[PDB]
Amino acid sequence: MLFQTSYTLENNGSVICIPNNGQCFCLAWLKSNGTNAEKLAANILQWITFALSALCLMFYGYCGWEEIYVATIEMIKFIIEYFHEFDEPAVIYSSNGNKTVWLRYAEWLLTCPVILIHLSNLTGLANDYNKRTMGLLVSDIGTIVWGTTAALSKGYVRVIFFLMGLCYGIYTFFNAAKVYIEAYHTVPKGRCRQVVTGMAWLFFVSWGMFPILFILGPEGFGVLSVYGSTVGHTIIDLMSKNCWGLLGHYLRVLIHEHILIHGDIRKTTKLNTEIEVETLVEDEAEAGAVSSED
Amino acid sequence: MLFQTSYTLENNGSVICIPNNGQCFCLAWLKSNGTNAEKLAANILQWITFALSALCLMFYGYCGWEEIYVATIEMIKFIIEYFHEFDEPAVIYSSNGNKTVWLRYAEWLLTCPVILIHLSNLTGLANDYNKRTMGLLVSDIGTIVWGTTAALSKGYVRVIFFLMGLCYGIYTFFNAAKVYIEAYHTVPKGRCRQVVTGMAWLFFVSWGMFPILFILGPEGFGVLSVYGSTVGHTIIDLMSKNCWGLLGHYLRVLIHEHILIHGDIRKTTKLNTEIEVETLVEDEAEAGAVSSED
Ligand SMILES: CCCCCCCC/C=C/CCCCCCCC(=O)OC[C@H](O)CO
Ligand SMILES: CCCCCCCC/C=C/CCCCCCCC(=O)OC[C@H](O)CO
Ligand SMILES: *C/C=C(C)/C=C/C=C(C)/C=C/C1=C(C)CCCC1(C)C
Ligand SMILES: *C/C=C(C)/C=C/C=C(C)/C=C/C1=C(C)CCCC1(C)C
Repeated sequence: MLFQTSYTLENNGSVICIPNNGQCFCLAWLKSNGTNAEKLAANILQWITFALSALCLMFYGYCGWEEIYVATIEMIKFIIEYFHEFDEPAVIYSSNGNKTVWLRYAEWLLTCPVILIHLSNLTGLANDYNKRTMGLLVSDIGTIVWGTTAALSKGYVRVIFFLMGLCYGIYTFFNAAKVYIEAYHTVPKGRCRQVVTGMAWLFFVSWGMFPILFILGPEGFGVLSVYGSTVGHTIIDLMSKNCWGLLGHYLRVLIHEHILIHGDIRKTTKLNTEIEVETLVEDEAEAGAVSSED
Repeated sequence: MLFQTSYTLENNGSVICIPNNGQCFCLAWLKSNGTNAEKLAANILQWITFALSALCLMFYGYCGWEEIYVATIEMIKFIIEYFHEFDEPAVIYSSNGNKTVWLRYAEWLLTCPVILIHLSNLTGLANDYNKRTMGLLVSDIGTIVWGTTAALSKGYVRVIFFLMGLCYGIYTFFNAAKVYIEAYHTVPKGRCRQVVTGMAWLFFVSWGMFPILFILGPEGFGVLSVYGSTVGHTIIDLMSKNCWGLLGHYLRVLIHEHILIHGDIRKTTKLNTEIEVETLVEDEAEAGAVSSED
């Protein structure tokens, strides 16, 4: 540690004395991060993630910028974890006694908006983004900022900022859901609709797990230890980023093959909220005005 | 303060003893935030900003969501400053001795992307955003994340993260410049082109001042004190947000009046990098294919 770890209790445990060496001191910081079993598990999941993220980068290496940016950051993340995981400021040890994993929240700020940009162009064919895309990004940034602030805070201050994060988060989840519904009815009828369905399940489950891990972790009720929280977070990271990004590359190849073999043939379908989506079709026998009541 | 402020030096200044009351302690945290003159100046500029931001909200209150979101956050910001400016986590007092103004960086994360979204639709007429818009947002988020990490860090770690912020920042500034060039040649020939020119000056000067205030502040070489840094930051905040947002509302009204009186009549002008922009014109005697060599 690069904070003070050696001290003496004096006067029946009522006074703590430390070397006057300029280092900060706090008992709360010295609480254990967890068991050796938790530590072993965390280093394994990290290695798996560093390696798999590096494989994904090379694999994608065989437009497309979103999968690479996230996979690059994940890799960079491990080297910092690997060398300085518990060094400030990968973990912030603050005057109120909290341990805040800035690396995680910073990583979310780097990667989550890019995932949402990817989500807004699942097929990869669009060159533009609507107004709703922008709201998705702004709501998600706020979620992380409130969540980070909550983690840095204590008591009632933590609770309030968490709840604003929850309000921002619901708005994010709701609009993400809207995007996936449009995407499902946009992509061709076969395999493309299977992949999109898989991504929705992956997305809502993995992203939905995050507020739960927060509540359980040191940032909340301290059920999970620091290592415990790391293991959980790396799991849902693999889901939310690596696996989801894999599917996204796969989905985009499938969309590309469809347009190469069949061309870009569109049919307008309307979904009655009442939304309209231009579905990709396979042959020119369809170019009509189809609908679908929900 | 809610950290330890009372201590005794023992053994010829080599041992510090504190009450064992659970509070964290560090000498670095107790350095003064600055002179009383600096404090007075900071409270004045904050009040000016709280009031003026509230005026802007009501004033805009007489599409348009970007001016309100930023002005709302600025207002909320002051109430937190007003009650808990130097309470954790508005300022983070970390184990490495740094004081990091999380409120500022968090505020930047909330407001700067929205300013850039505004910038990407200065006229307010567009319903879509290109790929380049998305890069603008992603580069800017990275800047803040690296800058925040640099502020939280020390020594060579601070320097590296600052430089990545600088690389991200240049990419942001460059693309912002691209947007303003397109915007200038898009808006009508008269007053609209004056306002856009004003915004470019405001934008690059106020945003450009931020890395400079960083280098001078406690986050860098400690030339400026904490209060000193606050005063500077509130000034360029008024420029980057309040004044710029004012012009943006004004610019959008002017664009709206043009389309109401004259309708939406466009002419394609091409700018030889070679870029094409559809300029708004006043009468149907222009609908041609004009160009302009740079
Ligand atoms: C994400 C979109 C779908 C929403 C589903 C969300 C997942 C579960 C959240 C649940 C209830 C909120 C719980 C609020 C309590 C949190 C307060 C806290 O963290 O505890 C602080 C306290 O000071 C320490 O003792
Ligand atoms: C923003 C786009 C246009 C670019 C214009 C930028 C404005 C000026 C930046 C300049 C040089 C960079 C200076 C790099 C030195 C910073 C390192 C530092 O902060 O000092 C840490 C040290 O450890 C404490 O003693
Ligand atoms: C790669 C990392 C990802 C996809 C992280 C996602 C994180 C979230 C969806 C976090 C959500 C939260 C809330 C819904 C409420 C406030 C607490 C948070 C930040 C954990
Ligand atoms: C309302 C707040 C605004 C507009 C803040 C803008 C901040 C910046 C443009 C900061 C830029 C930085 C760099 C260019 C390099 C790294 C250090 C920063 C974060 C100060």
